[PDB]
Amino acid sequence: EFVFKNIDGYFKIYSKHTPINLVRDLPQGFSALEPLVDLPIGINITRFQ
Amino acid sequence: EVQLLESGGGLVQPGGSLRLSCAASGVTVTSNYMSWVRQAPGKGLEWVSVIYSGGSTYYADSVKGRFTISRHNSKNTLYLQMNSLRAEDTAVYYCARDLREAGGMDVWGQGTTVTVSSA
Amino acid sequence: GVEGFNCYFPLQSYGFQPTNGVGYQPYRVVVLSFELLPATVCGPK
Amino acid sequence: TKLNDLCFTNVYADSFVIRGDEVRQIAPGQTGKIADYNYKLPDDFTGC
Amino acid sequence: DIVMTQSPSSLSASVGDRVTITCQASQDINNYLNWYQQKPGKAPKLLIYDASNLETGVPSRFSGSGSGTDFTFTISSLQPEDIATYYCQQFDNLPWTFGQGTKVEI
Repeated sequence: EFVFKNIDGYFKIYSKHTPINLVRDLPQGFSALEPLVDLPIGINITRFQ
Repeated sequence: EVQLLESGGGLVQPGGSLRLSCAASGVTVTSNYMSWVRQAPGKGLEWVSVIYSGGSTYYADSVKGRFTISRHNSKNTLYLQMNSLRAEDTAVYYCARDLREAGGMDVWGQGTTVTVSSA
Repeated sequence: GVEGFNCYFPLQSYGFQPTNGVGYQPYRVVVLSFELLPATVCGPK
Repeated sequence: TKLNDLCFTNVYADSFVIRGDEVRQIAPGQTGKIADYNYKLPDDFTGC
Repeated sequence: DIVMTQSPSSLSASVGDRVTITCQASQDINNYLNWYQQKPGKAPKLLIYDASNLETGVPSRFSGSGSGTDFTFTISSLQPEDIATYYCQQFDNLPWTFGQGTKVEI
């Protein structure tokens, strides 16, 4: 899981790495996305490739 | 083609305004070194002022605030208006295209004297 | 590509020679220039 | 004096080598040659 | 600041005598002194730059040398055209003050 967003100027990426045993589209359950990186970029980003 | 001609000079009184000027052709005063220098009678040469590339003005000790320098690329000219002069300022002045440190003042012109006598 | 009038060697060399005095010794300089944009630098004390 | 308890945003580390007599030429009002071609130093140079 | 205390200012000699010019400096000049020919009343003309290289046009009767505190200028074949004032200049320490120069007249 990756979260691509800018909050309060800081470009914050929260990621989550896990092994799975997948059976369908998305499982029914719960799992949080703990923070990994909070880069103080502080610019406006609108497009990505 | 390339030429540095001199204009100005006379018998201005101390504290009296005068205009010396060096008109260049073939170079660019704004983005290259150029300098003005005096030579006192009976004394060796004395450095006066330089214009550099990048809007940085440097003067000598005695002409820090007494001369006013302004440059134009329309005719490639440098002007120094001198006010609040002193009697000692009588000397032969030159404008030179100094090229850093490879032999100082390799090229010479004529140079114009300035007499600041009260007569 | 030739030397002469109005055509001098483009580069000049710093005068570092053994005969040079104390004041002409090579000084290496590192400059920390501070700019403001995200302030991750503070004081230890 | 306040460097020990002051907040800074970002730094640029700029390294070079000059002559010994050129170190004292680094001063607002002093003359020199570094300020125009090798390193640009404003008269309000915010740095050390 | 570098200032030169050159002892000779005006020396007189007969025709054909050697010309030896010594210019001492307060601090060390690093291969960075010049020798000119200025002539009576005329504008200075640069002959020796960077203390070791000769310029195209300078007569072979002129020689300049020095790397450090000591600097020497030598003229072996004395001529009436050599009646002039030879200057030593240091383009080394800002500000680049000029020298006084020794005047040789024969």
